[PDB]
Amino acid sequence: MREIVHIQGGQCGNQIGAKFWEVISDEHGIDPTGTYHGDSDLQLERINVYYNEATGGRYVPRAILMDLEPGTMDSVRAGPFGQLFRPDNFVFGQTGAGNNWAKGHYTEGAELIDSVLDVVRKEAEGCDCLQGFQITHSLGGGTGSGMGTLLISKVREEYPDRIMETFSVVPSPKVSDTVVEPYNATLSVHQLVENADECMVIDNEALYDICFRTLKLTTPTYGDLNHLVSAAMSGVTCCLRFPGQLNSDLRKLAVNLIPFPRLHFFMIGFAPLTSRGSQQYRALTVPELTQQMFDAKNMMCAADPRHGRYLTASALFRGRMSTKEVDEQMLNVQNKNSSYFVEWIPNNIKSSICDIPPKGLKMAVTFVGNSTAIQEMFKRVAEQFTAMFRRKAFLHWYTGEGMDEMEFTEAESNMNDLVSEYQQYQDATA
Amino acid sequence: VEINLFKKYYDRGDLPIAVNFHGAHRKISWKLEPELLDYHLYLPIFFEGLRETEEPYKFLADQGCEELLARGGAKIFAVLPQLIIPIKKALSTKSHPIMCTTLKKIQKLVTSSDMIGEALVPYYRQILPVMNMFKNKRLNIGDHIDYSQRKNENLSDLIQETLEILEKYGGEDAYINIKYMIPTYESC
Amino acid sequence: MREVISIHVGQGGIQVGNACWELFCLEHGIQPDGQMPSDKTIGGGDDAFNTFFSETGAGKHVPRAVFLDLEPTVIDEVRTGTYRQLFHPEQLISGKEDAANNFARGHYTIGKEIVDLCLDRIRKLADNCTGLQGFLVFNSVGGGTGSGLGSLLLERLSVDYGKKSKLGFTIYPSPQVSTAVVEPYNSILSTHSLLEHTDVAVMLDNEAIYDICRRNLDIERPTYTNLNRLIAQVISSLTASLRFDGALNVDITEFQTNLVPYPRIHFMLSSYAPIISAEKAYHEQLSVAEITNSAFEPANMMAKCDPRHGKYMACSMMYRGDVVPKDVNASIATIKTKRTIQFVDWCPTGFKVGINYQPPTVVPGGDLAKVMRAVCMISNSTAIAEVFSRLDHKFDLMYAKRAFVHWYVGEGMEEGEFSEAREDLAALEKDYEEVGIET
Amino acid sequence: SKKTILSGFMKNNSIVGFKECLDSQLQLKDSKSEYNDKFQSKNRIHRDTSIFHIRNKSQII
Amino acid sequence: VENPYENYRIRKCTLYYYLSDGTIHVNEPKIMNSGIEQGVFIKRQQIPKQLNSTDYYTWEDLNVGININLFERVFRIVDCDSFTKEFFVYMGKKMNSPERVP
Ligand SMILES: Nc1nc2c(ncn2[C@@H]2O[C@H](COP(=O)(O)OP(=O)(O)OP(=O)(O)O)[C@@H](O)[C@H]2O)c(=O)[nH]1
Ligand SMILES: Nc1nc2c(ncn2[C@@H]2O[C@H](COP(=O)(O)OP(=O)(O)O)[C@@H](O)[C@H]2O)c(=O)[nH]1
Ligand SMILES: [Mg+2]
Repeated sequence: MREIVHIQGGQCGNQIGAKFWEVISDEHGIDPTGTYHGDSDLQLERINVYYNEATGGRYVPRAILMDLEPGTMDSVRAGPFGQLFRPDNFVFGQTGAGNNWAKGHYTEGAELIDSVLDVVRKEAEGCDCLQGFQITHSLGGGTGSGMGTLLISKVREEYPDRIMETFSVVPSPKVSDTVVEPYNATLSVHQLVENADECMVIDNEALYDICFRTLKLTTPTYGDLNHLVSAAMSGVTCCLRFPGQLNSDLRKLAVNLIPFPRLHFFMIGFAPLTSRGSQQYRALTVPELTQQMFDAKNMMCAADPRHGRYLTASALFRGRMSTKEVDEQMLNVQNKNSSYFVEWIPNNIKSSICDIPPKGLKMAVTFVGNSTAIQEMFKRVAEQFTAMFRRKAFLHWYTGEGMDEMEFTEAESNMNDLVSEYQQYQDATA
Repeated sequence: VEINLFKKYYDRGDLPIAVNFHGAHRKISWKLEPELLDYHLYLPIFFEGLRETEEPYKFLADQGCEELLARGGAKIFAVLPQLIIPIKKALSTKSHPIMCTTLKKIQKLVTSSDMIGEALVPYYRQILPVMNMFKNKRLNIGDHIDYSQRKNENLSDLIQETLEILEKYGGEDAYINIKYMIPTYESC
Repeated sequence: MREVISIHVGQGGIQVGNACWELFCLEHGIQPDGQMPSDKTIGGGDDAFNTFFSETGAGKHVPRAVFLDLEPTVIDEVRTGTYRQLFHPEQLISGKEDAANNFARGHYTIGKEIVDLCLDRIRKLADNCTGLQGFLVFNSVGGGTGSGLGSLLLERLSVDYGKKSKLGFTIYPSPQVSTAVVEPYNSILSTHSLLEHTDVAVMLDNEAIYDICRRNLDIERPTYTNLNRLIAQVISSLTASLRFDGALNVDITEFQTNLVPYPRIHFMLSSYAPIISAEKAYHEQLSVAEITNSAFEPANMMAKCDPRHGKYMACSMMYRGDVVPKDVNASIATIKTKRTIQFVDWCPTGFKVGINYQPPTVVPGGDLAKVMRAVCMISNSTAIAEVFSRLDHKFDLMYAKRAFVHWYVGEGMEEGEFSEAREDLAALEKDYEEVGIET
Repeated sequence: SKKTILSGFMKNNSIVGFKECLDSQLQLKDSKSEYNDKFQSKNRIHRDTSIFHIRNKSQII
Repeated sequence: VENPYENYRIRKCTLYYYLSDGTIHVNEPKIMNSGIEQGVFIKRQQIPKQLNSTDYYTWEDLNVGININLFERVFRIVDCDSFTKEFFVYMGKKMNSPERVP
């Protein structure tokens, strides 16, 4: 009951899941073979949320892996915990999107996306009571940008009343990995806002800043950064799998964080995060956890949190801890920064408590705050986009696949609309 | 753009209009009769002129854009797609005097010819947003009577009547879309 | 022949509802499984368990409650724990999808699919009873499903049964410490439901109960567990007059006839004392005179409102223990003397006094210690206008710009619905000041 | 033989700072959730009346 | 479970060990007419002795006839390639007698 399916795409998105399941599998005690070897009786109270059942007793994540090139698709299985997936769910083409959005949204993806929706429909119809879907796609890559975005548009068209979630990584300016990054970003938001119920941004820049300062590990690796995004994945649905004082389903977080329909962009963080050595010393208590929760450096997005003002915030504490110390602390952080909290929404902090602590820590906190500061991220992406477009550079590729130059102008206007009106509520007062 | 598209176009010598005013205040006598002109190539150019704030381009753009839709007949519907992106910039100038100029022009557009508003509903997400900027900002004087009603300078008053016109001719679907942009609106 | 049927709706209701039965279960001699111990019959007399229970001929007993909720995790926990055997397996109705704090969801959209079943279970318990006096409903207004399903039941019950009295122990949000972010909205809408369908409802806002724990219990890390227990005694304090002996008895239908001056004003804020731990409860005499003052001490009000700011209409305050009537007479007279607690000009005598003998019992592993004398106060004060006002103002700020309106109008509730609720609180606010003026 | 063993297949596919948190913080019983510590403790008709107040300064935590 | 014809299967798989960087790799070659999506089994990496540990294999640990632990799946390395024997004899650790795979 109220279970969720998962479908992931793109090498960035596919790699994200290849670590998320490993992390999620550990919590319930599901070993790679799929045979039960758990420890706590509570480990299996609510396995239906993420796991189906199969004859013979081996479990299979409700994952539909999609990518337009077979090179990576044949890689995720071979990794650790890589064979929990039903290979029947796999779907892929034979050519490769080539970071060409039009290729991944009009020509190729349209050809293969008929099959992909088929497996999704079968998985969705199999659940007892459907709740929503969650995506893990990267906006810097074509197939994820185009094929990833197109799937949401259709999927919302079959299940208009169910919730949705998307994990996206936008390209920060200090580090660049795709020369065509600016183009696919502007078109992507043009379609994610109109249909996605919830979407949150995580930037490569933030990972590198967070990794090099607190953890201070000298040699980060793609395995490392994927871990932080792993904990955040599980930071939003903990109450769906274990008993808690204040359960807050995925829908519940939706109602309390979106004041108006067109603003559904969130930025996340995690804690505690202690250096490798200094863990034996820190004092893990509500006062200590709270301060590291709202710090600028911990946040996962390049936007400086103080450059804007918090429209709303969410907090889901983990494990056993007195509510009073939780309740009192939230109010305290709502006056020591009285200016940064918009003044026409009184009592603008939400708190949830769960009683099953994540393995590896005696306590934990997951942060989800809708900070108006995100205007910085979209503004700069507009700056890079405009420069490359007035000279009509790199556009002949897209125009060759049935697309017209008019469509790009429409998309650009829409993005400026969201940025322009997003700050509207920043200056309005009572 | 570095220069308003209107100014460059006029100086060349291809606009068919001139001032030649001899009367009460001012008037415009078109070098050629209106019906012959093509609306596709000219109609959006004039709308680019609304943005102009240095004379004489301000008025000389204004008077026509009111005039074009008055005697259009039925050809206006062809140009509806072409009028979206220009006008979007017009409302973004944030200048108080302009919004008074363009808002009346847009309001009169819907009533110019029949079966046009139904076409304009899908483009609400472009023209509606800035309209929310100043909905609540209005004069609060009190009992003392207002001397300024003669010329429409009240931003709040001008806009409020604007939506009313949009929904009456918008059609059945008009109401739902209008709310999704500006929430405070109340059905009529 | 006197019985009452308890109703629990909303996660807060069940959790507090869970606590309310261990207190009632223990005080009557029923083990967790419900089988009366072969020996050690702690209960003198008879018919006591009949007040809230029903005999099955031999052995165990059945609580008279129906737990209603839409999200099963909280309900599912009770069916697994140590109290599995107690509740009837076909009355713990559970849904499938959480209301997600959307009031329209639990009143118009989803609630209609479970209200029918709950009422059906209600009829079965009503028929078994003989002299049904009234109902008790617990619910936390700081949530959607709690308000929604809670509002429907009171609306549904008032027409199905009629003049039968009803009671409700709501739990409103704190003035500044708040859990949800839409709590102001559901407060104004919810108060509409029970402003025209209920006889009496008490205020037990969370923030105050936090304070009562700190100043007396000597605990700096209270949790939601201890909060429920304190509310448990007040349930015990009021209801204990029906199932035990008394030198001056008070009935449930005796409270609704002496605490509510008019059809509108039926909100009262209560308090309890003494609340003293074990390490300190035995170094003071606990004379009856000193306990009553603590009842009217302004720091121990269980509702976040200072009575000194308003007028007093009537207090229906009970006693328990070895209290003799002679002691009370001086106390009430002595209290009247004080100069900082003034009464309205139109109620020269406004005290309703009750006495009961069986002392409160100390549940093991809790916080409260053992005592002889305690007094539970359920008093209506003119100052309650503050809580309604403050919650009313919070409504205005968010509603001035139609923020969060789009998550309700899409759930079947007409847009004009919200406005009408404001008039009632606005109408109610002027009401308190109306009666307040001295004649 | 200190840093010369470096290999691309070893550096990239070996997580550095995101392995299991060191011991002394894992001391928690996943099966024990609240509402289970006291409500489900068992309950008893007769309680153990014994109480004690050790003559040592209670530890502050 | 469901097999009418069969009740227990066998996958023929070989293990490679690199001496350059202590890396292990497992790939199961294609078995004709087997109707199974066969490819890379374990991507080339370093695998620990027990899941989520900080102890790593040293080539002196592998040998024929003994059980290796690899993601809780139990492997039975059975046969030795021609080039394997010499290195063991060169380094000086005993080698065990082979047997055919059932
Ligand atoms: N007194 C008391 N109140 C509680 C406790 N737990 C939650 N609450 C109240 O419950 C309110 C929030 O509502 P929920 O706990 O979500 O219950 P609900 O209103 O039915 O909403 P749902 O969770 O969807 O069922 C808070 O404002 C609290 O006042 C508790 O342990 N004790
Ligand atoms: N955090 C993280 N990001 C990655 C990793 N690998 C790739 N990416 C991101 O993925 C983007 C490129 O994705 P791409 O290959 O074009 O996606 P595709 O088009 O779906 O194949 C880059 O901008 C990276 O930021 C990784 O291991 N960790
Ligand atoms: Mg709930």
